[PDB]
Amino acid sequence: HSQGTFTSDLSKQKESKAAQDFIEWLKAG
Amino acid sequence: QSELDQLRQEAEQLKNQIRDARKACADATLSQITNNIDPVGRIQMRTRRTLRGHLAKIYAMHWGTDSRLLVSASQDGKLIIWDSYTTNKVHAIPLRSSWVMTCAYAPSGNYVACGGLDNICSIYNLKTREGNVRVSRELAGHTGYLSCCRFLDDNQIVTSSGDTTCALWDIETGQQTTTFTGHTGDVMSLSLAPDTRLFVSGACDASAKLWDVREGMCRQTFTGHESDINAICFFPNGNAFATGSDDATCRLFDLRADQELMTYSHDNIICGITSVSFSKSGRLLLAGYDDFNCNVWDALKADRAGVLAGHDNRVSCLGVTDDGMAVATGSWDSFLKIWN
Amino acid sequence: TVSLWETVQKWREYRRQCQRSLTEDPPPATDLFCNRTFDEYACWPDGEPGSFVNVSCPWYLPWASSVPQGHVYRFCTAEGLWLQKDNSSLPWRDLSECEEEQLLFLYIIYTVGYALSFSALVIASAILLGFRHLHCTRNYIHLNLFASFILRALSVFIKDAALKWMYSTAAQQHQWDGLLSYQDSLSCRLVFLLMQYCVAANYYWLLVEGVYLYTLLAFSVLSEQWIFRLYVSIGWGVPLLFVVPWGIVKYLYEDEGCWTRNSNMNYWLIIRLPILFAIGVNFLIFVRVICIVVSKLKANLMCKTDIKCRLAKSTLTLIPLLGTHEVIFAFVMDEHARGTLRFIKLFTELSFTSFQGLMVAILYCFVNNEVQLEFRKSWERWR
Amino acid sequence: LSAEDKAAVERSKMIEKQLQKDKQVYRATHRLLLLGADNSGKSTIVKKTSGIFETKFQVDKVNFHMFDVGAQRDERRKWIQCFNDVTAIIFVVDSSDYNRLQEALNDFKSIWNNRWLRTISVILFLNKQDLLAEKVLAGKSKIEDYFPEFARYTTPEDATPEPGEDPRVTRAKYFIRDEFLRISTASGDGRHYCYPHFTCAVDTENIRRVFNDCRDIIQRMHLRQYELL
Amino acid sequence: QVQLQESGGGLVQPGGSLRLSCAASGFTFSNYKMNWVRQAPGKGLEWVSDISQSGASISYTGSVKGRFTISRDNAKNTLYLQMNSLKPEDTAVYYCARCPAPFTRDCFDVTSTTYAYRGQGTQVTVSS
Amino acid sequence: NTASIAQARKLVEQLKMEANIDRIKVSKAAADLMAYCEAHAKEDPLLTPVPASENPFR
Ligand SMILES: *C(=O)CC[C@H](NC(=O)CCCCCCCCCCCCCCC)C(=O)O
Repeated sequence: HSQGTFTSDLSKQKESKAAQDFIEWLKAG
Repeated sequence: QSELDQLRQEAEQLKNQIRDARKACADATLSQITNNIDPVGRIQMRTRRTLRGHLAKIYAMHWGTDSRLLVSASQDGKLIIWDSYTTNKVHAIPLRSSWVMTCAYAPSGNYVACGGLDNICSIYNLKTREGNVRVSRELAGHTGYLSCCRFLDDNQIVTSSGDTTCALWDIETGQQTTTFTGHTGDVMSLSLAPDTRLFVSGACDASAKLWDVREGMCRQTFTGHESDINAICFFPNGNAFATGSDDATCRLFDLRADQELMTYSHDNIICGITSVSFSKSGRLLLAGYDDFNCNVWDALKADRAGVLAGHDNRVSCLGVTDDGMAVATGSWDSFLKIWN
Repeated sequence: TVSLWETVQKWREYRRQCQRSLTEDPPPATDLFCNRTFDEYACWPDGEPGSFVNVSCPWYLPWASSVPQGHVYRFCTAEGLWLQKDNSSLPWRDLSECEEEQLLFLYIIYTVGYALSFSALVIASAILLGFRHLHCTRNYIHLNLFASFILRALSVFIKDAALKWMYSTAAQQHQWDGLLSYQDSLSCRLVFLLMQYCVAANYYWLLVEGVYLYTLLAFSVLSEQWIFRLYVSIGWGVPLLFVVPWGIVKYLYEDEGCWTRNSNMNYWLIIRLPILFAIGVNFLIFVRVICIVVSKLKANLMCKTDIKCRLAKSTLTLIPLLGTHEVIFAFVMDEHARGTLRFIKLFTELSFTSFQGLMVAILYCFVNNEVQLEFRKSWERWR
Repeated sequence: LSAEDKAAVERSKMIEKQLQKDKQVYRATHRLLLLGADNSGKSTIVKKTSGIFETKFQVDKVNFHMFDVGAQRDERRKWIQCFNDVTAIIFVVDSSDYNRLQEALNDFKSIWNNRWLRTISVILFLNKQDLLAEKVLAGKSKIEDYFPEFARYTTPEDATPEPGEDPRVTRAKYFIRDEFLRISTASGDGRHYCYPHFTCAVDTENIRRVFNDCRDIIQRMHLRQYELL
Repeated sequence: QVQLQESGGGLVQPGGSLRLSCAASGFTFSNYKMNWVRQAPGKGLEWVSDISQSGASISYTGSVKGRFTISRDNAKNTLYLQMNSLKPEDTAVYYCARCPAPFTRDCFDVTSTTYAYRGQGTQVTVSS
Repeated sequence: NTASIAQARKLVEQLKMEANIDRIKVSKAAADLMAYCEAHAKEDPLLTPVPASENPFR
C-alpha cells in the first residue's frame, strides 16, 4: 500500500547497510 | 348606475372629512415631543437557550401565563410544549393537518389551540385525567385559512381567517357567537387587549381595525401602511398597538388619537416584518424580519437599538413573556431561541 | 536479507570455534613463522615463514557469503613475527578480496505532504465542527474521513521515527554487537501494526465516503441514525478484521525486524488484497457517479458543448474524495520488482496519497460554498 | 442532581424517543403541492367540508403526499408560502382553450419568480392533449389571434408520440410547451427546473411520471451539495 | 390608504386611439411593479401589460402586442397605456394595478373578488 | 338588485359611524406613552438587565 512497501524497502536498505558497518569495523578491530 | 356614482361621491367626501378631522388634530409629532428624551442605548442580547426538536419550519409560538412554558407549532405536523428553564419537553401533540399556521396558549394553562390553511381550529385539553392529551373540540365553520388564535379565556376563543373575517367562538358549544366583517384582504394576525375587552386585526389590505367582543362592530380603521400587514400586537397600556407590515417596516397607532403616531424605518431594511411584540414597559418594540434578524426598536425613538441575529432562515414568530424576563423567537430554520 | 543479528551470531560462533582451534593447535610446526593469533576479522592461525600463507575468507559474513573461496595470502616474516606495511601491524591486504538516494527523495516528498496535509486537516476539522450549522450526516462522514487521514499522518511520522531508533543510533548497533536492543521490544513491533491499521482505516473511510455518496443518488433514504452507526462500524471496525490477523501471523511465523520487512509476500497479501478490493469498489462508484453527472448535464438541454469543462471540474473535484488516483498503479503489485517501474509506482502512490489529505481538506472545507457562507455570516454578525 | 426533576427528564426522553421515529417518517415521504388551473385537476386517477385535500399514493415503495388546495379564497400570495419545503410543485395547464392559456402563462410565471419558491422545481402537465388534437384538426378555432408568434414558430427537433400525428397538432402541441419554457429559462440560475409533460385526461402512466421527476430533483439536489453539478 | 385613479375612457371608432393615465398616491411608487388588467363584459378580467421598477422590462398580452404602449412617470407618480389601433374586442373596464410587494418581481393581482391595490376603473367603448 | 349599492350603503354607514367619535391631541397621546414607559421602566427587564442571581435563564 505504498507506505508498506516503501518502508519494507527502506528497512532492507538500513539492514544491509548495518551489516556492512559490521564488516568494515570488524576488519578494523 | 347613477346611485352608484352618488354613493361613491358620498364615500369620497366622507373620507375627505375624516382625513381633515384627523388633520389639525395633530399639533406636534411624536419625534418632536420625544426630542429631549434620552436614547435607550445599544442593547446586547444573547441566546440563553436554544430549543431543538422541530423538524420543519415554525409558524407560531406563544408564551404561557407563568412565563415558564411555551407552545410552538411547526409544519412537520407537531406542536410541543417546552419548559424554557430546563429545555425539557413537557408534551408533543401530533396534529391532524400538518399545515398549521398559528397556535395559542390558554391563560389558565389548561388548553392550547392551533389552526392553519385548513379552515378549522382545534382545542387541546392538556390537564386530562387519563394523562394522554386529546382534541377537546374542533371549531369548524369559516372558509379560508386560519391565521391566528387567542384564547379569551377557557371556553371562548377568537379567530382570524383568510376569508376576510374574524369570529368569536364558544368552545363547549362549538358554534360561532359573533362574527366581525369589514376587512377586504386576508386577516393576518390579531392581538387581544390587555383588559381582554377589545382587539385589533391587521389585514392584507394595508389597513387595521378595532373591534369589541361584546357586539361585533368595527370601531376605528387605521390606514397608512402600503402593503400587507403581517403582524400586530397591543402596547402594554392597551391604548396603542404597533403593526409591522410588508410595505417596508413597522408603525405605531393610538386608538384615541386615531392616527399613526410615528414609524420605524431605515434604508437598509428592504424586506418586511413577520412578527411583532412589545416589551413589558412598552419601551422595546421587537420585530422579526425576512433578513433572518429581529431588530429591537425603542418605541419612542425612530432609531433601533439592538439586533438579535442568530437565525439561519427567516424569523416567523417572537413573543416577550408576561414578566418580561425573556424573549423567544422561532424561525423557519426550525429552532427556538430564548434571549435575555 | 541477512540480519545483523544473524551475522553477529554467525561471527560469534566462528570466533568461538576459532578460539577452540587455536587452543587445540597453538604450537607452530616449524617455530619460524607468525604465531597463531586470531584477529577479529579472521583467524590466520597458520604462518608461512617469509612466504605467503593463504587464509581463506571467513565462514560467516553476509558481504562475501556468495563470493568465491578466495583466500588471503598472509605474507609473514621468516623471523617468526608479523610483518609491517607502512608502519602497520599487518600487511597482507589480500585480506578479504570478498564481496540509494531515491528512497531519501521519496521520504522528503511524502513527509512534506503528510505535514502540510495534517495541518490543513486539523484546521478543517476544527472549522467543520465549530459552526454547528454544518452538522449533518454528510459532514459527519467527512469528519471521520479527516480523522482517518490525520491518524495516517501521525502514524507515518511515528513509524519512521522509531525505524532509526533501533538502527541509526550507533548505540543500537553497539548494543547489537553484544546484547539486546529496541528490535526485540514489543512496543516497537506494535508501532508498525498501528501504522498498518491506520493506513487500512483510511482506505475504508474512502470506501464509506463513496458508498454513502452512491446510496444518496441510487437508493431511497433509510434511518439516518442507523446507517451512520453501520458506516462508523465499517470505517473503523472492518480494518481490524484483517490487520489483527496480520499481526498474529507476523508474531507467529515471521517475527524478524519489527514487522517492517515483508519477507514473505504471501503474508502481506492478507492486509493488501482487502485494500485493493476497497479501492476497486470505490472506482466503480466513481465511474457510476460520473456517468450520472454527465447524464444530468446532457439532459439539462442547455448544454452548449462546453459540458467538458464542467465535467472535467467535477471529475477533478471528485478524484481526491474517493481516492481514485490510487487505481492507476494498484494492479502493479510487488511481483513487479522492476527499477523504473517500481520507482514510479512508489513515487506516484506516495506523493499523491500524501497530498490527498490536503486536497480533500481544501475541496471539502475551504472552498465549499456552505462553509464560505458560514464565515461570511459569522463575520457580518461580528459587530 | 435533583429527585423530582428526574421524572421530568425521564418524560422529556420518552418524547425525544417518539420524535425520533417521526423524524425518519417525515424524511421518507415527499410532499407535492398540486396547483394549476381550476379545471384539469385530477387527483383521482392517482387515487369535513373545507380546508385542504390530501391524497397519499405510493410508487416503488416511496410515499408521496400530494396536497390539493381547495376551499380557499381567490388570493393566494400569502398561503403559498407554506409550501416552500415541498419537493416539487405540480402545475397542471388546460391546453386546448387558447383563451385562458395566457392567464395560465402569467400564473406559472408568478410561481417561478416568487421569493419563497425560487428553489422549488415545478412539474408541468400540459393537460387535456385529447382536446387539443380535436381542436386543431377541426380548424374552426385557430391559434394565431392569441399568440401572433405562431405564424413563424417552426417545430423543433423532438419526438412525435406516434406515427400518425398531424404535423399541425404536433406543432401547436410543442408551441405551448415552449411558451412555458421561455418563462422557466428566464431565471437562468440553475437552482430549480421545470419538467414538461403532455398528459391526457386519463393516463395510467401518470403516477410514475411524477416519481421520475422527483427522483431527478433529489439526485440533482444531492449533487449540488458535493459541488459535482 | 392607497389610491389608483385612472382616466381616459370614451367612445372611439374602430382603429382609433386613446390614452389611459393612471394617477397614484399613498404608497411608494418606483419600488413596485405595475400592471394593466381589463374586464371585458360577459367574462372574467384579464392581465394586459406590465412594467418593472425602472421601466425596462415591458411585456404584453399577445392580443395587444405591437399595438399598445406603456410608460411610467415616477416623478409624476403616474402610469400610462397609449392605445393605437382599437378593435371592438378591447371594449372593457380598465384597471390600473399594482403589485402587492415592493422590490419584488412577481404579482398575484388578477383576482376577481377583492384585490385592494387596484384602480377603480374606466370604461373604454369602441363602436360605430 | 346588484347589491353593490347595498354594500356601499353599509360601507358609508360604517364610515359615518366612525366619524362621530372623540378625538384627543397627539401630543397628549405621546405624553401618556412617555409616561407609561417611564413608570414601568424600572420593572422592565430588557431595559435594565436583572442580575444573574435572579435571572432564571442564567
Ligand atoms: C536513515 O539513514 C536516516 C535518515 C536521515 N534523514 C534523511 O534521509 C533526510 C530526510 C529528509 C528531511 C526531512 C524532511 C522534513 C519535511 C518537513 C515538512 C514541515 C512542513 C511544515 C509546514 C507546516 C539520513 O540522514 O539519511
